[PDB]
Amino acid sequence: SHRKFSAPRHGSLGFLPRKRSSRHRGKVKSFPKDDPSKPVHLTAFLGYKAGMTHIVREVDRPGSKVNKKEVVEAVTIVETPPMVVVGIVGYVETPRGLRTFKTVFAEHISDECKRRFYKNWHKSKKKAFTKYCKKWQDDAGKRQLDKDFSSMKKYCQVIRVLAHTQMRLLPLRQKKAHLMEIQVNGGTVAEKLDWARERLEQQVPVSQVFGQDEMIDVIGVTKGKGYKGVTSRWHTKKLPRKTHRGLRKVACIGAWHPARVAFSVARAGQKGYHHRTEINKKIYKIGQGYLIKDGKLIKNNASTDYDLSDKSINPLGGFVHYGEVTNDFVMLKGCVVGTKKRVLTLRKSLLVQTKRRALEKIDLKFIDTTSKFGHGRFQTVEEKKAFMGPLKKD
RNA sequence: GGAGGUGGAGCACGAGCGCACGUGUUAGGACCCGAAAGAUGGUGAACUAUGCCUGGGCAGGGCGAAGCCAGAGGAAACUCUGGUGGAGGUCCGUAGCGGUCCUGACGUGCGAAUCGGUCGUCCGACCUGGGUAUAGGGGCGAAAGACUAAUCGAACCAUCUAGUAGCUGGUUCCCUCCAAAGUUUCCCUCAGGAUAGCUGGCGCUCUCCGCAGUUUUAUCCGGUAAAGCGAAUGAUUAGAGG
RNA sequence: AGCCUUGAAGCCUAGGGCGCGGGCCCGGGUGGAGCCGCCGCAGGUGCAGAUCUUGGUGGUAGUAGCAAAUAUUCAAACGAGAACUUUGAAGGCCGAAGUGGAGAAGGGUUCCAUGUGAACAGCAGUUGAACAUGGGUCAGUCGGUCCUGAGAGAUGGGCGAG
RNA sequence: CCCAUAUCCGCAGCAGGUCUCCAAGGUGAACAGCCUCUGGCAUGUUGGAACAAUGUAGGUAAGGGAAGUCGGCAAGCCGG
RNA sequence: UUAAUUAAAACAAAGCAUCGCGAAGGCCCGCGGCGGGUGUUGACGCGAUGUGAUUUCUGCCCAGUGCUCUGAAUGUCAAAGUGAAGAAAUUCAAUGAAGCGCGGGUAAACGGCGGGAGUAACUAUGACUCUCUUAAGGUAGCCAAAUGCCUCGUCAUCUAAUUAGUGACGCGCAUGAAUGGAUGAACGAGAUUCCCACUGUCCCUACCUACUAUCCAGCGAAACCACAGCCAAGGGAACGG
RNA sequence: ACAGUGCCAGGUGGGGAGUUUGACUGGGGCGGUACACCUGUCAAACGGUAACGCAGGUGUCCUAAGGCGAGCUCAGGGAGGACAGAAACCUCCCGUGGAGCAGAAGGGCAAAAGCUCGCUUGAUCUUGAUUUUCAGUACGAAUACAGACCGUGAAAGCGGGGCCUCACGAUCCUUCUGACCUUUUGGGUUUUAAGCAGGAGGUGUCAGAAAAGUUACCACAGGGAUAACUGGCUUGUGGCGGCCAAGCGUUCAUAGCGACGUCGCUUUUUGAUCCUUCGAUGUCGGCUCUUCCUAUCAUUGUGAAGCAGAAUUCACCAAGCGUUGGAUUGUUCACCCACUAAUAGGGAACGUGAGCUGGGUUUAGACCGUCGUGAGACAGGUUAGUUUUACCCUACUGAUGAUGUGUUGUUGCCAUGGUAAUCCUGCUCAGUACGAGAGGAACCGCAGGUUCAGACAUUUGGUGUAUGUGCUUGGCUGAGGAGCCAAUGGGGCGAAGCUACCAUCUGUGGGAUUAUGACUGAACGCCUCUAAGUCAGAAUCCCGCCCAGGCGGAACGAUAGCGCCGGAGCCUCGGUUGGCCUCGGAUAGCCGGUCCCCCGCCGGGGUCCGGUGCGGAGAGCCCUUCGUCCCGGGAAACGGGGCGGCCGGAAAGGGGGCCGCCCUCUCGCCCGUCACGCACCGCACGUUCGUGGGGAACCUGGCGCUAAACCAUUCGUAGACGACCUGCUUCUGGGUCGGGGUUUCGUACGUAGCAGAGCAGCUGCUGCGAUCUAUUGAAAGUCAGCCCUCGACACAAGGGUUUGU
Ligand SMILES: [Mg+2]
Ligand SMILES: [Mg+2]
Ligand SMILES: [Mg+2]
Ligand SMILES: [Mg+2]
Ligand SMILES: [Mg+2]
Ligand SMILES: [Mg+2]
Ligand SMILES: [Mg+2]
Ligand SMILES: [Mg+2]
Ligand SMILES: [Mg+2]
Ligand SMILES: [Mg+2]
Ligand SMILES: [Mg+2]
Ligand SMILES: [Mg+2]
Ligand SMILES: [Mg+2]
Ligand SMILES: [Mg+2]
Ligand SMILES: [Mg+2]
Ligand SMILES: [Mg+2]
Ligand SMILES: [Mg+2]
Ligand SMILES: [Mg+2]
Ligand SMILES: [Mg+2]
Ligand SMILES: [Mg+2]
Ligand SMILES: [Mg+2]
Ligand SMILES: [Mg+2]
Ligand SMILES: [Mg+2]
Ligand SMILES: [Mg+2]
Ligand SMILES: [Mg+2]
Ligand SMILES: [Mg+2]
Ligand SMILES: [Mg+2]
Ligand SMILES: [Mg+2]
Ligand SMILES: [Mg+2]
Ligand SMILES: [Mg+2]
Ligand SMILES: [Mg+2]
Ligand SMILES: [Mg+2]
Ligand SMILES: [Mg+2]
Ligand SMILES: [Mg+2]
Ligand SMILES: [Mg+2]
Ligand SMILES: [Mg+2]
Ligand SMILES: [Mg+2]
Ligand SMILES: [Mg+2]
Ligand SMILES: [Mg+2]
Ligand SMILES: [Mg+2]
Ligand SMILES: [Mg+2]
Ligand SMILES: [Mg+2]
Ligand SMILES: [Mg+2]
Ligand SMILES: [Mg+2]
Ligand SMILES: [Mg+2]
Ligand SMILES: [Mg+2]
Ligand SMILES: [Mg+2]
Ligand SMILES: [Mg+2]
Ligand SMILES: [Mg+2]
Ligand SMILES: [Mg+2]
Ligand SMILES: [Mg+2]
Ligand SMILES: [Mg+2]
Ligand SMILES: [Mg+2]
Ligand SMILES: [Mg+2]
Ligand SMILES: [Mg+2]
Ligand SMILES: [Mg+2]
Ligand SMILES: [Mg+2]
Ligand SMILES: [Mg+2]
Ligand SMILES: [Mg+2]
Ligand SMILES: [Mg+2]
Ligand SMILES: [Mg+2]
Ligand SMILES: [Mg+2]
Ligand SMILES: [Mg+2]
Ligand SMILES: [Mg+2]
Ligand SMILES: [Mg+2]
Ligand SMILES: [Mg+2]
Ligand SMILES: [Mg+2]
Ligand SMILES: [Mg+2]
Ligand SMILES: [Mg+2]
Ligand SMILES: [Mg+2]
Ligand SMILES: [Mg+2]
Ligand SMILES: [Mg+2]
Ligand SMILES: [Mg+2]
Ligand SMILES: [Mg+2]
Ligand SMILES: [Mg+2]
Ligand SMILES: [Mg+2]
Ligand SMILES: [Mg+2]
Ligand SMILES: [Mg+2]
Ligand SMILES: [Mg+2]
Ligand SMILES: [Mg+2]
Ligand SMILES: [Mg+2]
Ligand SMILES: [Mg+2]
Ligand SMILES: [Mg+2]
Ligand SMILES: [Mg+2]
Ligand SMILES: [Mg+2]
Ligand SMILES: [Mg+2]
Ligand SMILES: [Mg+2]
Ligand SMILES: [Mg+2]
Repeated sequence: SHRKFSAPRHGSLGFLPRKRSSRHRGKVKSFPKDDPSKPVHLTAFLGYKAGMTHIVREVDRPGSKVNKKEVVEAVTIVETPPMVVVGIVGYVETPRGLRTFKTVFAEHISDECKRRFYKNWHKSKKKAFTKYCKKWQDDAGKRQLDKDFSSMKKYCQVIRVLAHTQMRLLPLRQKKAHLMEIQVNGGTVAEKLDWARERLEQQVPVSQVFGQDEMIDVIGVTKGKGYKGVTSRWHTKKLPRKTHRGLRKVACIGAWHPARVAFSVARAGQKGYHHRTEINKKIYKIGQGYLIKDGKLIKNNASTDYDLSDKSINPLGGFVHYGEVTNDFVMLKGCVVGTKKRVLTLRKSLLVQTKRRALEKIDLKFIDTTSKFGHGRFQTVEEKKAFMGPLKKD
């Protein structure tokens, strides 16, 4: 018989199966559709979730209750040291879909990238690309590369660059770089290859990919949470306290007929560590990394037009469980998937951004840099010392 | 003794007895296993029920009965106030005894009734050891058909006894031939029998005229289909002429 | 005038065959002492079942489980072997209505010494209330013994087939 | 000799049952509970490593305060 | 108090009221007797019942069924005895124990305790009247009560809203007087309603601890099993592995 | 002389014993009797034929209503006759039975079978046969006779009951009647008793026991032959929907409704039935959770109104998304309160008890009412009443993994499967359109929210055994200090982590189209959204975005006794027995040339000419194999065979053609001349693709390569275990300790104090004293999963198992 009172089902069947992701680094499932009339540009990037904070800005929203007024907004800090292009991969459109046509690699590949090619770097002899790299040094090999580059011009329709991160500049334990294809959108196929060929072994800073006030998508793997029951995995109603044999369950997992449990019924199992794509996360700031100019370390990348204090984005005591952000970073509005240190794929939007929220221009008045390791109450150590005064340590 | 009818499991020139084999029906344990029951004679009150005999046991508190002392009041009766006193099938509560709820634990348990918290009572119609008495259509019951050795709306043990079962289950090698019925009547008959029918087997009396789930030719029988209702019975519409 | 220690019955056999079949024959192996053909006689004479009887074995399955009562750690000794035995030292618990010291009923040698580590003690054990070989309970005065208790129970007598 | 979370009865070294005697300090009304001395024991028929779900047993919870449920069941408040 | 699903409103109880009995007796046991229990007793006792403290009250009915009392006045009435017929067996008559019939008593014995119509100067009711009628025709009380079908009765109160609760009403299917009626302090691990307080019961879930589960070494069962084990429809012993 | 006892006799005697307490039956019970009979019908023209089928009857009645004879004629009607009339009695006429014959009905009957008289007892005695039911038994009833006695009639005759079809009863026992009856046991007489034959006493459950209840304290043997669920057939009832059109709607049938009638659909109602299940399918409701239907309440896109606007009603495509919080009740159902866009209706074994709960129903205790003598009963109330098992298979959820790609790794494609966003409010439009007024919109834009989904912890909150740091109770270590125990002693605050619409962030684009509105346009000289053709078109659908990623591919790196190129054989697996190396397409039209003309980066259009049952044909084309020899003739000579280079190929990429070479042949093809070869004596598996695929090996030359994976260790971005993410010598690495930062609590011990309420002792001093001030934002902790050090210390160049085209 029909269920007495209507109610929406718990959870979305569009995110099934609720299993551990097969990839740790978020995969770009769909790159932006190429527009041949735009200049050659890259469409994605890799960053690492440093941590969260909040900022003060004045909203510019005509007809809104917060028009001309200051608001406090949470933001996620993603460290984005420049990537290094090391290879090109070309694709051919076939009636069975894009097929990898040809891959070319640069002559020199840093050991961070090579670590990606091994399961035990300690035990290996580091022989990767030791014989390929010779193709760039002899006339017979060189004449074979430009033919490979010429073939990719005749036949390939999609061009991507194999860029990798620079793990030596991060505060992390890992030394193995994250390597990913990035589609080269823009001009003709020939213009894509000349642009990509010129940038082999070169560095591509995040600013060259993304801009201020741009809406982007973050792709990553959520925080794993292990085996979970239906109450926590699916958010079903807890049964009454009197229930015998447990109340953190779904009471009826199906009807007599069909004589099977259906795929649409909440069950226990893995929670978290799911691949997810989130869209429309606005870029609030592309902060510049530390520079040594005239013997001085310039690090006031957390200063604003309305706050001239020389402080970095790092909070007192550093980003908890992450470290210190000393490279370029992207300040995203809101929260993103993953743990601290999680590698996050930054991708340009697949949509046309014509909305007041999407077009709004961000102007920061303040960036909170108090300690997150507790209830921090000082923005800077200079401010803390001036308030507290001398201590017994002094 | 005769004549003529009628009842008999008769005579009318024997066919029986003895033995053996088969089949069928029965009486017996009765093809095998299966009741709930009933009867006789015995063993149990080490559990529990109840009476009796002789022993043991039950913190700390609350309330504050009668009696008594003092002070005040009063003409008397007596009254008021403060103490003392320590009653009670009295109250909170431990040991003990019990077992309300969680409808908790457990539910192939630690346990064939237990465990946790929470609970009832806790000087009495109180709790308990041992001795002793009541024994099965009997006991004992502050009464629930309770208890009477994990057994109780009649214990347990052996025998009668292989109790009876129109009811359930089973019923053991091969080939060959033939091959049903669920219908009639009677039955406290309706899940069963007896009875006729349907089957099989053994033959025997003949044969190389008789018979037939058939037609033909003759000849009867019938009251359904249809038809009729300006024909009987019954029902029924409309005008018309007297 | 059957077969048989020059190998009976039984049992096994990707051996050769026979018969529509019930079955049977022969070859090979194992076995070690009896057995079969034909004419008759006799029967406690043929199994797939009966929640059949008795015995054996599976999958489940190296699975459920070995979770009630706060708790162990260090060093050494013996030893083939040590989370579990002994000693020493720590840290804990029962907390005088005890996890202390003694009895009644019941048990019946479980008591004590030495030995074993087969089986048992639902892991292990160098240990045990297990197994083995030997010991151990001393009374005028502590109980029984005697008294009578509720009660049981002869004789006389009565009843009674007994 | 045991006299009982192992010498007895429950098939067993069974969280059950089974009659008694003696009875320290502190707190406290107290043979209550909590800690300790005398005496006793080795966590109750095993250990190691983890710290998922679901349990069993304990706790805490903003704002509301029975709207839950057959029912305030459960817990909670009160407490000398 | 139902050991082991019911702890209760059930049982008991003091109180109350009946009933039998003066011992060669009442009540009871026993196969049996100069047998036995009450009874080491004696009506302020023993035996058999009902109700269930106190308070207040306990109405009418003896026709029915019981129980009980009186009996030669006296219908029926066994054996035995008496008389007559007959050869006797036998038959017939007369007589007439208890018990039944007959007549009283008795309900704190089992139990029971009506129907129809008309009627007051608006309407409604109908104190009043008529009538049929039984052994009485339900009195004092009480009630949609643990008792009322219709029924979630009607009115009021309690809520925003109440098949719940409480107070009223009462032609009450089918209330009612020791088959006890009405009450009422204290008491209840008894049933029910509301309120304050409290709170994770809930909105709406989260986190933490211990023991498991978990993995490992050792050790290690049991239930159950035709063969088994992916579905849709079909047909089919009318829902197929 | 009674109590008393022994033995008989009568009464009483559920205290106790034994036993019974029918059958049929759309379950049983209650109700009926279809249980023994009879008539009509069913019944299908012999007979027979069932149902709790239909319409009825029977357990009697008759001294005549039996028997005979005779004589008459009935119901009804018409017409006449004093009282007399509708109806009394008399008369005449008609009268086929329309009357009567005991009764139910059917049949039969007119000088009779009816009515009336006269005489009577054939309703008597007796043996057989027969018919009906049937078994060819009994009874009952009936039919023909036969033998006696009779009645009646003049007689023929008729009659042994009723005009025919019903009206009834075994054995045993009792009673009566009959005989010059038999027996009555050793004989005789006599009473008695028993026999034989015929009646009666009765069994209606009628082929014939002698028979009351209750069980909820219940029991056994069974039954799915049989009820209480689901399911199945059916669909009366319930629900929903059409058709006709009398009316309603002021007018007007059909905007919206719709009588009298009628046709359907559904199985979310109840029935009917009894097919499955009684060696058990857990029986109401709620809770929880998913899914599906549409008969659509809301929302999107629409059509019609008795649509001015607003509001509403009818209808279409339509199930994408929603459809709520509560008081009373066990409730389903209902009723109300409140909010809402709306508060639609249903299925899934009346979804869902090894998912729960157990309020109700439905055991055992107990109360009330009614009923019963009672035990007891009650779709009447009330209260208390044990909810068992998963470790098996599958399904499902997650986790390792498996084939096979030579091994291994990085980066990737996507076949397939899933899939998602949703509704409302405010502002503006606008007090505008519309409207007399009242009232009163909409599209575009802007700002928010609801429901849902996916995350996340900067902030606020929650937790907190960091057992971090204070406070604090009882006890314990002689005290101080420092601590511990009280199953987390209690409590304040609290890091990290986890976590809350209880904080924060984010949630998207196309295509074909449905309904509908249209274009052009015939059919059908007009018209027409339709017939051919064409356009716009949506919470629908499909795709995208997003989640997974195949016994599915790809590119690229590195490849340890192994890779590449260049002899005999041996095993094993099979199949096969020439090749076609390509326009695009139309089919009411095609193909090939022609370029002479027009365009274009040699190709397109035109013209012109040829073919078209395609012959520049798949009905086709190419290749064709017996070999060699001698010498001729045609054909080649621009020729055949054999090492270096350049154009060219990517959807799954060419051992094609062409330029050189140094060579090598004038033989290859056709027709002839000339002979030869194992000619194996008629015969199968012959004849290739075939140096086929795969596997071991054995060689024998050249050119080349010297890896990873897994374990172990470590990490914590991960986690039940596996798995997953990481590190393991660049004078560099991680580790440990130390230091610094951050952060929590809140100011340490000691020491000093002329601070301290007081008290004690000594003559102002010294003691005891909770607490107070300074030292002292002090002390203590702080990554175990916080940040930075490069200070100290050691360690680190390792170990095991595998893998080859
Ligand atoms: Mg619904
Ligand atoms: Mg429960
Ligand atoms: Mg923080
Ligand atoms: Mg016979
Ligand atoms: Mg026999
Ligand atoms: Mg009997
Ligand atoms: Mg005793
Ligand atoms: Mg008391
Ligand atoms: Mg008390
Ligand atoms: Mg329980
Ligand atoms: Mg369990
Ligand atoms: Mg007593
Ligand atoms: Mg007795
Ligand atoms: Mg009873
Ligand atoms: Mg037998
Ligand atoms: Mg037997
Ligand atoms: Mg039978
Ligand atoms: Mg009979
Ligand atoms: Mg049968
Ligand atoms: Mg006929
Ligand atoms: Mg006809
Ligand atoms: Mg074999
Ligand atoms: Mg021998
Ligand atoms: Mg024998
Ligand atoms: Mg067998
Ligand atoms: Mg295990
Ligand atoms: Mg244990
Ligand atoms: Mg002791
Ligand atoms: Mg001792
Ligand atoms: Mg062991
Ligand atoms: Mg010993
Ligand atoms: Mg004696
Ligand atoms: Mg423990
Ligand atoms: Mg231990
Ligand atoms: Mg033990
Ligand atoms: Mg709260
Ligand atoms: Mg609060
Ligand atoms: Mg409520
Ligand atoms: Mg509710
Ligand atoms: Mg409570
Ligand atoms: Mg009980
Ligand atoms: Mg109980
Ligand atoms: Mg009485
Ligand atoms: Mg009275
Ligand atoms: Mg009377
Ligand atoms: Mg009455
Ligand atoms: Mg009254
Ligand atoms: Mg009252
Ligand atoms: Mg009331
Ligand atoms: Mg309420
Ligand atoms: Mg009464
Ligand atoms: Mg193990
Ligand atoms: Mg099956
Ligand atoms: Mg009696
Ligand atoms: Mg009886
Ligand atoms: Mg019957
Ligand atoms: Mg016929
Ligand atoms: Mg005549
Ligand atoms: Mg005659
Ligand atoms: Mg006659
Ligand atoms: Mg004589
Ligand atoms: Mg009962
Ligand atoms: Mg019943
Ligand atoms: Mg059936
Ligand atoms: Mg049904
Ligand atoms: Mg009209
Ligand atoms: Mg049938
Ligand atoms: Mg079954
Ligand atoms: Mg089931
Ligand atoms: Mg079952
Ligand atoms: Mg529709
Ligand atoms: Mg159901
Ligand atoms: Mg189920
Ligand atoms: Mg259940
Ligand atoms: Mg209940
Ligand atoms: Mg009951
Ligand atoms: Mg009565
Ligand atoms: Mg206007
Ligand atoms: Mg927080
Ligand atoms: Mg926190
Ligand atoms: Mg101290
Ligand atoms: Mg303790
Ligand atoms: Mg706190
Ligand atoms: Mg906090
Ligand atoms: Mg159209
Ligand atoms: Mg279109
Ligand atoms: Mg469109
Ligand atoms: Mg071949």
